[PDB]
This record gives sequence, structure tokens and C-alpha cells, in this order.
Amino acid sequence: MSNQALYEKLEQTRTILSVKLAELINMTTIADRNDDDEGSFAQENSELAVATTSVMMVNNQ
Amino acid sequence: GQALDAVRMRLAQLTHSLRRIRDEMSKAELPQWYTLQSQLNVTLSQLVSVTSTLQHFQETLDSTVVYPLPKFPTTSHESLVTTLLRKKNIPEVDEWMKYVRETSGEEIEKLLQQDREITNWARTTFRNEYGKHDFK
Amino acid sequence: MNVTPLDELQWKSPEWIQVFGLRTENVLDYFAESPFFDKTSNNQVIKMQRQFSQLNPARRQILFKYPMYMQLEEELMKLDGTEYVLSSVREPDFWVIRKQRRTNNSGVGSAKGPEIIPLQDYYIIGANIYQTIFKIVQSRLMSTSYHLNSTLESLYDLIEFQPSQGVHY
Amino acid sequence: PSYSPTSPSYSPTSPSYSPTSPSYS
Amino acid sequence: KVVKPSSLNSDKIPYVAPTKKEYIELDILNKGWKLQSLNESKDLLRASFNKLSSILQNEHDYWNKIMQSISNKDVIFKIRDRTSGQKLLAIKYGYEDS
Repeated sequence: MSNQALYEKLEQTRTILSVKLAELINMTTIADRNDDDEGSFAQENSELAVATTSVMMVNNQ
Repeated sequence: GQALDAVRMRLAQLTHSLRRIRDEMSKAELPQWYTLQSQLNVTLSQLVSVTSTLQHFQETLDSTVVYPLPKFPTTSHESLVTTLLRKKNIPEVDEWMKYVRETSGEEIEKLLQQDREITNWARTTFRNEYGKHDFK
Repeated sequence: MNVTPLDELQWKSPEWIQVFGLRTENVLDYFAESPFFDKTSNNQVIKMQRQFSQLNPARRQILFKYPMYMQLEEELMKLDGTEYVLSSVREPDFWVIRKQRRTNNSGVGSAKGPEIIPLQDYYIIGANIYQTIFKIVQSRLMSTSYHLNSTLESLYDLIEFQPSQGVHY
Repeated sequence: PSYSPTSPSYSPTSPSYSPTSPSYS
Repeated sequence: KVVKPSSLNSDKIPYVAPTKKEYIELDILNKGWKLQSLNESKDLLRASFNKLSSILQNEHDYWNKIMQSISNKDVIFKIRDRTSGQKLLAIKYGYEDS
């Protein structure tokens, strides 16, 4: 009942926040990052599948 | 061979999902919207997994060297061999990124670092904005 | 300046096949004038040496079948570097060479012979020559993704929503 | 076992896009 | 039917020696395609939001018409139409309960 609607709106809001942060980070570092240090974790191995994953992010958001 | 075997099984299931979405779109009557969304999301995330796994094992694929079988006859199956041999992209994608690069068009490096600082600044700004309001 | 990749590069020499014809005897002679044959390879050096001297599984099978291939080893063992050697042959239309480079490491402590390392793949099919599968797979997947994007954007354009029903077409 | 094999999706009608250019001697 | 399958066999080839030449260009051009993807991302999002805004304000127009067109005591409920099968508003006005 009403409590279920409350919970549903709760995951609704948190999902908005999470997908917002995800699209923000994806578009901001859409410029691929190359760092010589091992600490950084950014991999662009196959050239065009990078664009495929980008349009993946677009369609998902 | 293990990496190419995993690539094989995952690509086979991806092709199976493509065959699925194909024979449920080929019907003269369109099913409900929700089933289409479920199929789209499943197949598309599966494509993501395909891309990620192909990324993971580039070294094994590169190390392999292609060679035709001694038993395989090329005199009768030269057309089939040439079919798999050819790799040039479809033309429309080619002029697609040609127009894309045409539209896009030390200076480049400092614009690159300026993009770096804008990205970092925007990330920090949105972290601050998220922290400003209690979302729990 | 736009360059066609050498992997897809295909050379045709109708005059050579008309004059000499396709045979294992002159398959290297056919390959000599191609762009893929590097002039810095020791094979060309052996060719000028021969010219000056005149002026003055299936690997073992093709090993034992031809004597000119023998002469190829006894003229190639002395020179280490990039060299062109035959891989396999099935008559009368299929030949493939083996593109390997040799480093004769005669250092103390290595009981193995000269090191042989692959460099490229070359396939002679008919009168044509062919030279990564990773690129093929990624190209096919990306074109598939582009077509899927076009189809999905068209379908979303076809989609129409109403609050009282949901989404319909 | 195997629920169902994949249908043959060969496309011989595909014209291919092999670039041909080094024919002249 | 084409051939007995033993086609693909494992083989070894060395990795090409790296240098500045190709990675820097590879990554800056990947930056280029992802800047592209960002551009079409913004364009597609703008088009989607324009369409959503236009449609959505249309149903607020109909919504306000419904809200300010309806008066009130009256026995009102939802019923499923025999022909359509959807839910529609119905009013009981008979003398059955009188």
C-alpha cells in the first residue's frame, strides 16, 4: 500500500541521483585519461568499441 | 585457446540473443512495449559484456596466427575463404566518421589539460552539491 | 596522407603470370616485385650474390621435396635477419609463404639454434596476395552497434505516450 | 545439453569492400 | 559440410615494440570520438527533452481542462467498458436507492 509507494519513490530518487552522478562522470571524463602511474584505472583497448560503450551510456541514461 | 573459447561462447550467446530479438520483431504484430525494453536492455548489456571480455584478452587474440588447413581445399572454397578474410568497414560508417571529423575539425595539449581541469572541477562541484543536501 | 593498410593490400601482375605462369619454382620470383618484399631483406642480397657469381607437418615435406629450398637454407644460414621462406604449397593454385626473422644467437650458454620469430602473414591465392582478426571482430561489432542505434532511435521516434494508457504505437 | 543451435546466418550476397589499387606495374 | 573442422590452431606472435608514435594519437583520437559521443549525447538529450516538454505540457493542458471542467454527493466510480475494456468514470443517477 502507501508504504510500498513510499519505498518505490525512495529507490526512484536514489536511482535518479546515482544515474545522474554516473552520466556526469561519464561525460566529464569522456575525454579519455592516460596516466603513466599504475594507480589510475582507465583502459581504451579496442578503438570503436569505446564509442559503442559511449552510446551505451547515452541510451541507458 | 581458453580466451578464444570464452570469446566464442559469449559471442555465440550474443548471436542467439540477436536471433531471438529478430524473430520476435519479425512478427506482423508488435508485442508490448515492456517486453521490447527487457529484450533491448538484456541484449545491449550482453553486448557490453562482449566488448569488455574482448578487451580483457587482446593479447591472446593478437598472439594467434591465422593459417588455412592443409585438408581445407581452397580451389573449391576460395569464395568462402575470401568472405571471412575481408575486414574493411561498411562504407556508410566510413564517411560517417569522415564527416564527424570534418565537423569537429602545444595548443591542442593545453586545451587537453584545460579539459582535464574542467572535468575535475565539475566532478568536485557535483560531489559538493550531492553533499549539500541529505539524500538519506 | 591517406594510406591503404598493407594487410588488405592486393597486388595483381597479369603480365608476369602471362609470361612465366604460376609455379612454386618462381613463386618467390613473382613475389620479388611486390611492395611487400623489402629490399633490405637478406634474400635480395643473396640474389645479387648469385648474379655476381654467375657473371664472374608439411614443413618437412616441402623441406625434402625441393632442392632449391635446400640451397635456400645453405645460402640463408650464413645471413641472419629478415628473410622470406615458403610456408606451404598445394598445387596448382595455392601457395603461402612464411614471414619470419632469424637471429643466430651463437652466444655461450644457448644450446638452441638460430631464433626464428614470425613477423607477418602472407597468402598467395591465385594471382592475388593477401596480408588482425581482432580488428575484424571490433569493426563488425561497432557497425552492428551503429545499425542498432539507428533502429532504436527510429523505434523511439515511433513510440507515443499517453498518461491514461501508458506507451503505445 | 544444447537447447538449440544457431541458425545459419551466412550472407554471401554481401559484396565486400576490398580495396584494389596496386594492379599497374 | 564444407570441411572437417580442425581449422583454428594456437600460434604465437610477438608484440610490436611500443613508442610515442601510435598510443598518443590513438588516445587523443579516442578523446575525439568520445567528444563526438558527448555532442550527440547532448543533442539527443535536448531533442528528447523538447519532445517530452511539448507532449507533457499538452497533457497538463488537457489535465487542467478536466480539473476545472468537473463539478462535484454524486455516486461516482470507475467501471470497465463492455466494448473497450478500459476504466472510465461513471455516475449513478437512477432512483434505485431512492
